[PDB]
Amino acid sequence: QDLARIEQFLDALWLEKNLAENTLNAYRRDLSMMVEWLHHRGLTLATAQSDDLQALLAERLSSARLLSAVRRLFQYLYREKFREDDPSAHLKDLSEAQVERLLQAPLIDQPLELRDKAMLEVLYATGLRVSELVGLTMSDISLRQGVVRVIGKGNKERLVPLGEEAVYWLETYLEHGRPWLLNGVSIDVLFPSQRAQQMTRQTFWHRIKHYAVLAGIDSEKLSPHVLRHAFATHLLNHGADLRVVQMLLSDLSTTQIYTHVATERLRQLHQ
Repeated sequence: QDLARIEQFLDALWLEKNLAENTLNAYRRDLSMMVEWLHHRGLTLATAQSDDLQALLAERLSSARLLSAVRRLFQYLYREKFREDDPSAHLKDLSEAQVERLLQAPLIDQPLELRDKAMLEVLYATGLRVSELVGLTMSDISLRQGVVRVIGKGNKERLVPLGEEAVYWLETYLEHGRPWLLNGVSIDVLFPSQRAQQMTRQTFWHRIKHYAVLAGIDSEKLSPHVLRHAFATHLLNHGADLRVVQMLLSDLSTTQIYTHVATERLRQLHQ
């Protein structure tokens, strides 16, 4: 479980078009010695303390690079809510109602905003990151299967079920939004800009602030992780399809919540 928690971190690290497979593998390395180390001491990703981390680092020494993987990972589990605190520091801002307003902000008769609605209902259901939503092509989607195909670090391709509501929005967007954004310009991009090009993480986070702002959320203080954790929690506390993933799941982590959700959904799909 903890070693998977490092693959999930590197994955999310690799998502932000950041670092390098080098610096990534230097992190896999450093963190895997670190969980070896910790597990040997009884400890776990969940319980290792700052003192435990201060020891490790002292156990010889590159201390810089090791400190870097440990601080990033430990900022990441804190951001994911995997743990309530960041043990490496020294070495949940959103209401249900604001999540409801934000998703209700986008004016679904303008093609642009119904793109933005569709992308938001995909974010809310699948747990994908903005980064993953933006490069999705017309080839990555199957509404009749109810799934979208996500590329990852490797050419790790997986299928994440969308659920009924996202399929619906995506449907309504393929009819009333996308086509009006393209005006017959062909692009494989599933969610193009209004000038029919690939949009980015940053160009869509602008749209998120504009929806956030209308929902009375502090726009300049919203972060991807508190959004992603507020969606996961709302979805979990409200979603239709995932009846008893609430009765089989506690101190919920973003990625653990969406992992469960994806497992129950793919289960229903293969049935």
